Amino acid sequence: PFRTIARLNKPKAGEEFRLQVVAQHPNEPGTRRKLIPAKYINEVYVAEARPGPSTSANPLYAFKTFTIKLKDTDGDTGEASVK
Amino acid sequence: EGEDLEHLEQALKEVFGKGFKDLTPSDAVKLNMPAIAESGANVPAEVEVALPKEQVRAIHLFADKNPTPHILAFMPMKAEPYYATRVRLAETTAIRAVVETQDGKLLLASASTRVTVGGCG
Amino acid sequence: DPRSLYDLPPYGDATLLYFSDLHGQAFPHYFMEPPNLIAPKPLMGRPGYLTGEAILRYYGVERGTPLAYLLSYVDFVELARTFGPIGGMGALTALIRDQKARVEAEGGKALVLDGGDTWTNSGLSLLTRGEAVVRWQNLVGVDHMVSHCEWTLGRERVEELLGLFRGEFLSYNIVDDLFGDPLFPAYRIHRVGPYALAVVGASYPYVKVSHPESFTEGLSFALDERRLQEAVDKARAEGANAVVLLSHNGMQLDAALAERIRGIDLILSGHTHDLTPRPWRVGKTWIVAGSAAGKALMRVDLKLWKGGIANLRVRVLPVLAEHLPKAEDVEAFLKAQLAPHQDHLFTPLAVSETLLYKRDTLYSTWDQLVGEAVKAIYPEVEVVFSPAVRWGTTILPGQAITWDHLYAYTGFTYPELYLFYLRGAQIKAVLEDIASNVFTSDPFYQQGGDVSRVFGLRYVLDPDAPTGERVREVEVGGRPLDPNRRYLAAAYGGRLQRVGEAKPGYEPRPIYEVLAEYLRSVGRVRVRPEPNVKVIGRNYRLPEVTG
Ligand SMILES: [Mn+2]
Ligand SMILES: [Mn+2]
Repeated sequence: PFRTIARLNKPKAGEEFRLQVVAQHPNEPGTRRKLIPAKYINEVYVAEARPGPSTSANPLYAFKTFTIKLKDTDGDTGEASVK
Repeated sequence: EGEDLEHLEQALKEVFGKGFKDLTPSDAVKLNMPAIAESGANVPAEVEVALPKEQVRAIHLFADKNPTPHILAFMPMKAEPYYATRVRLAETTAIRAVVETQDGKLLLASASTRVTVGGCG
Repeated sequence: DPRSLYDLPPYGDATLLYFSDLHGQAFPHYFMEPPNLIAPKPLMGRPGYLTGEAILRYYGVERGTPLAYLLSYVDFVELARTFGPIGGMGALTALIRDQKARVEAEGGKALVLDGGDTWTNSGLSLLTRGEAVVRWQNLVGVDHMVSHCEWTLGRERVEELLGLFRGEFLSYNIVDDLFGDPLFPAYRIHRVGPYALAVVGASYPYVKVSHPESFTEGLSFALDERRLQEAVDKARAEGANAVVLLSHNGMQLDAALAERIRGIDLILSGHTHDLTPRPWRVGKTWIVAGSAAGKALMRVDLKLWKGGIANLRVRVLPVLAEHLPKAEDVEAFLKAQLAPHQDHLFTPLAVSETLLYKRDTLYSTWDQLVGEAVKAIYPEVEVVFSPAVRWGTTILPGQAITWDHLYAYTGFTYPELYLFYLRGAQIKAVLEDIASNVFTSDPFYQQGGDVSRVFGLRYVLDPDAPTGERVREVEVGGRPLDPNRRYLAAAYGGRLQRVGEAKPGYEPRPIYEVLAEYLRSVGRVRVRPEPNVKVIGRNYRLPEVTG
């Protein structure tokens, strides 16, 4: 039902790090056409993110043990763990 | 340039309350976006500003020409203010960037992303 | 003059034998520079927009010289018979080998660098799927190359051709779609005596919007200023003294990057098909243009120091087959590669009575012939949209048009001609969309070639006017443009068919098949220069079509 991939961007002490989050989900706004039903992803455990309908298919998420959760219109939670 | 004051003010009132005239212009907030989008759906969007983590309240992005102006809402409680991301675009749209702070003032950052057709030359 | 342009004295430590936008032109032909390069008021007078007598005065080139024939359109017909044909794979290899022999005899390092747009848009290219062009590069000895129209063959074909390519392909912007990892190295450091020279590869960023998305599916070409600065900084940290950028982003976009990115000392610009006898200084970087169809080889002799390039010598060497030695190995290779296609590519179809040029910003004589060819076979068509591509050739008065010339003019991997209905409001919006993309004050917002030439309508253009006001007084077939009326349009090598309603009963067939059907039936063509565009505040120049 869900596919999640996570990777770090070796982190040096003091310097700021980058978190790369990518998930396999076909994001549709609903407006594109027969008409295609709207299905889009709408969080870090420190920072909460809520995207709208205009989101590309298989999107990238940038942030500055890690556990991430992503919720969509239907209800498919995307979880990925990285040291 | 893809400026549309009619559709932008409709989203600013239902989400925040204040319109386009109430927004204060800023130079500190930098919005990194390409001039011409390579794909109709796949469009990169980067936003970052140099200020403490505690001062950051909410980061929002809006599209003028698009039917649905709401792009994304990011609230960093402990994380540094940063969000490259792939978001859909309908046509030649100018993406607006607004940052919320504890002071009350709303910061501005405007950058246009052109959606055009051409040939291999 | 004794045409002693090739015989040059020793200079610097390094030498870069640079050439760009060959477009698979294997045989010596003719290529006239655009008569007009209309630019907005803040960009007027700078290299990349200079035309005619203005480009000759800027670099101090005398009228009637071999360099004047290559740089300007002035007296082109008169000088084309005098200096003979330009380009050709045989004449280009002979010049590269001769100049590499001089530099090595002096005691310096010589590097052969290609500036992209080589593998596609020709007769030799289409018949071998770009293979014969890659194999020619191995014969001459190309060290590095970039890409743009090379990707039109397909992702599988490019990866297959790169394995055969002996040289090293460099690109910083070509990254993966889902993550963003570079598939090709960003740079390469070469040892030039006591100094180290780094060559940074830069490919065209608007590749996905230029040609169909299916060819570059799963790739990102987008211009990354953060990744470009990182590649330059990493190169200098490894031990490189000077940084040279082999780019295909476009001379105007490269000039904007020269003031924004630190470390770059030299930019070898392509895509724009410009020519520079003297290097263009933008901030702390020198910019050298790569020409088109392999008509010129830019010899950039560099004197290096601890913190970059100390001084440089830029010499535009004219690739003239009539005055250069014979490279028999390349000639034997081309004869063997096109032995069964000799009776197809070189048999005359029609004899042209006037000059047929492709390069211009708004109107060219060749594109009027294409418009006349479509309207003769299909009389139902009201407007013929032709792509304003910088690549092509030039037909002299009396010279016969062959199949190889048709592949040199319309050598797209997608050459299908589409017949579709467009509303009057759409035609105006499309012309305004290209005008806002071509005549932009900021070089970042520039994409593709020039303004698309549409045969059938007449319009008044103002480049300094704002977006949605540039295109005015539009009239289709001697009658004003009605925004509600449905006009039948014909376009090839674009994306205009997606917004238009396709004609029922018609099947999309290649444009060169349509052109050859017209040329064989008429026998002779008399296309006179009649511009369907009126420029506000600019003087539209016209070349001599007789001689
Ligand atoms: Mn080119
Ligand atoms: Mn190009």
